[PDB]
Amino acid sequence: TTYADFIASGRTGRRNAIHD
Amino acid sequence: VKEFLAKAKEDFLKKWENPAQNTAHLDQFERIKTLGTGSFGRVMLVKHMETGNHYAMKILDKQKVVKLKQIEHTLNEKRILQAVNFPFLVKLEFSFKDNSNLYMVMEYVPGGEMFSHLRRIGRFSEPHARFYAAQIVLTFEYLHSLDLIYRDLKPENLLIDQQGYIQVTDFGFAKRVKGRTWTLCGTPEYLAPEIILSKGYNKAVDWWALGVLIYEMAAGYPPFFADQPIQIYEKIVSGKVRFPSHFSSDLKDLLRNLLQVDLTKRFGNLKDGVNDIKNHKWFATTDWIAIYQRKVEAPFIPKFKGPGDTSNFDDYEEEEIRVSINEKCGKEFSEF
Ligand SMILES: Cc1n[nH]c2ccc(-c3cncc(OC[C@@H](N)Cc4c[nH]c5ccccc45)c3)cc12
Repeated sequence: TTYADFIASGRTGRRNAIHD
Repeated sequence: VKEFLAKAKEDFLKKWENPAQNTAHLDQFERIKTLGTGSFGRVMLVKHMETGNHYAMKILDKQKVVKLKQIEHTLNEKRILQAVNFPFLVKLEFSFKDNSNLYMVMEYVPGGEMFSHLRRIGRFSEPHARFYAAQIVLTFEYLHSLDLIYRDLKPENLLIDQQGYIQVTDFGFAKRVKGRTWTLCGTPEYLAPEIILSKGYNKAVDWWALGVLIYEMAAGYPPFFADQPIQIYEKIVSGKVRFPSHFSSDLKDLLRNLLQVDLTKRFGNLKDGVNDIKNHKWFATTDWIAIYQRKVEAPFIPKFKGPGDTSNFDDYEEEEIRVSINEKCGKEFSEF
């Protein structure tokens, strides 16, 4: 399930901002 | 509205044209605990000794702001926050600086980040989400009415106060701009097709980020995610989006127009702008004046064990603040 792939993905923590 | 913004625009312009500086000192606050760190600064729970108040102090390492080429951005944030005034924007009580740092002392919102409750709860019911979106929608009309673009909407930057309403934090990318802008900034999952494509963009990017917010809030996950940013950018510009089965018809429609790759067909950036959003079906039950007035029943109130409590914030390694004997970046941060 998409929910599961998200939970198993390395992107569930606080996401850092980017610019450079 | 047009009446409200009018007055609002005039008070902002006065502060904008006359920003206040050096309204406090480090020695007037009691450093108590780190609540968030990052690239060039960290936020600390602080206590004002004269009033006995608690505040969130944002401390910027000047040399770090410079090596990351964020000088103008930092000046933008402070200049903008000392002049804006809305109920869903955290207040900038004091701002000052010393030999090594920049400081922005603001109201402490013990409720914690929307992110934490969201991740912990999994996903919000549509009503509960609409209650939050509405707040973002109004706040975006305010900011935009003033020519400000926010550029960093995302659960991580949304705190929940006692009354259960949103408080937007971090104006590190807020910029006052009439016209196109080209700075690549934001957070991957929330980037607009325009930004990723480096094609000059405008306020329409905040509205796209809103679409991403509403969806994550209501799906438990982002509409575009993968372990690597590039992967994510491929989904973002693809012009394809899938929605859970529980998503209401209206929510899919409101979202189909929010996450519109073609910014000349994206809700918010049309001839009616905001209204195309506020007058949408999914929002048909929203009482905007009520929401702006906080008279609406909150979907959930955060549990706070009192002032100075931080049990709604994760812990973080501490570090002693250090101010060199010499001024580090005088001219660059002169106006701060
Ligand atoms: C907990 C809290 N109460 N009131 C406020 C106001 C503002 C913040 C806040 C603002 N910006 C970023 C935040 O957390 C994430 C990190 N990126 C911390 C950070 C430290 N220095 C800078 C400088 C520029 C952007 C971000 C940061 C929390 C938090 C709180």
